[PDB]
Amino acid sequence: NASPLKHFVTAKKKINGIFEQLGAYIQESATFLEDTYRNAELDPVTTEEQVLDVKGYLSKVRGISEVLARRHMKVAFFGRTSNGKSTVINAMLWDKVLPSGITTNCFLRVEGTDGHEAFLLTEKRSAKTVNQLAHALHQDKQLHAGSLVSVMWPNSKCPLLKDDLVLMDSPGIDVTTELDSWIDKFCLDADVFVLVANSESTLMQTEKHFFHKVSERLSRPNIFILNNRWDASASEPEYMEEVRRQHMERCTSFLVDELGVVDRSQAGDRIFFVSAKEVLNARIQKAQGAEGFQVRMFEFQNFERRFEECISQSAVKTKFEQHTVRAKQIAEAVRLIMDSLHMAAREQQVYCEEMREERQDRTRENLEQEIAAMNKKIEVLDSLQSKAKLLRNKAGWLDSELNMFTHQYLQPS
Repeated sequence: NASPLKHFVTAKKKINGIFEQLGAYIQESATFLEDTYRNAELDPVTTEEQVLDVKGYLSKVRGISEVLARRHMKVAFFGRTSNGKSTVINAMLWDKVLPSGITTNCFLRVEGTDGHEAFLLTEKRSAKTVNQLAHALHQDKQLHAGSLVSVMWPNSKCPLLKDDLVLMDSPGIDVTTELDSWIDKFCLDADVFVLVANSESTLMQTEKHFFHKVSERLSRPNIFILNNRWDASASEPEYMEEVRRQHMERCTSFLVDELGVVDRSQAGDRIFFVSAKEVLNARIQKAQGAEGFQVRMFEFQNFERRFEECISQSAVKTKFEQHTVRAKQIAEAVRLIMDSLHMAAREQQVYCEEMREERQDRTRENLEQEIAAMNKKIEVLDSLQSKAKLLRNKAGWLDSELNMFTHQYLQPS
């Protein structure tokens, strides 16, 4: 079975698809309206506000097309540098992607590219090897913790990237580090937050404050707790069993009671005990070619899965909700303009028919000349009712199509 990120990858494809259909619908509607308004052999059935309103809708819809086709999922990692925040990301990308061991104090952003080698962004600085990446960051005195650097990584290497996932590494938390600017400047668009901690120590207060600010400011943030450095339990399995259950009770109370972001039932799908160092080494080994190993190796793969389910579900609902509602209300406006035009063309066709009845009450010279002109005009109006009624009904299709999307991908879960 396939990665849960396909849920996001597909829904973006559909919502991108609907907006292409909607753009073509307005383009055609704008064409039909403006040419109807321009024909000066009919009493006005449309006004120039309607034509311009629709031309505005055409521009707006093309504007939303650009932003939608760029939507992506975002996961941010926080914590102390020593707890392995950086190896965790490396483990999920199956590579040493971020400088680790002994790291720079700024925000890092990992996104994929179709090109087959790597570069930096703050221009297009090269970074072929991880030692190269550490130095480009080392030389540049100008960067700082509030700056944002993007690692643009080949997505043929990592399927996470191909599926429109962005990974963001935050600077290592310390006791007086000012996290206060962090959420508004960088994490407002983030779908899941990962606290990478250490199993046997209690969370820093500064860690806790940052994740409470996220709880207050954001709309149901999805918070995972990663307890790293857990390979110590290879040699003291009996003790670490006692310690796991104690820390599991700590993190749950933090998540369920202190923060309120998950009730007790889901808490186990949000708190994990793993060793990213082990997972990293193993996956390095696998591409090229201790005790309790498989159990810890399986927990990381399970956490990876539980995270990809969460991010894909939540990201779709958050990046597309407003754009679906906008499309539905644009389709409604264009549908009423055609509806107004269909009824005005009808009301004028009635007028012309009486004037044809009246003409046949008058003189005989040029009767059929004169009744041809009126019969020509009546046919245009009748044909206008046709195309307008068609344009009305397909706006309902768009309405039916977008409502299907809300039902499938925007239900409150």
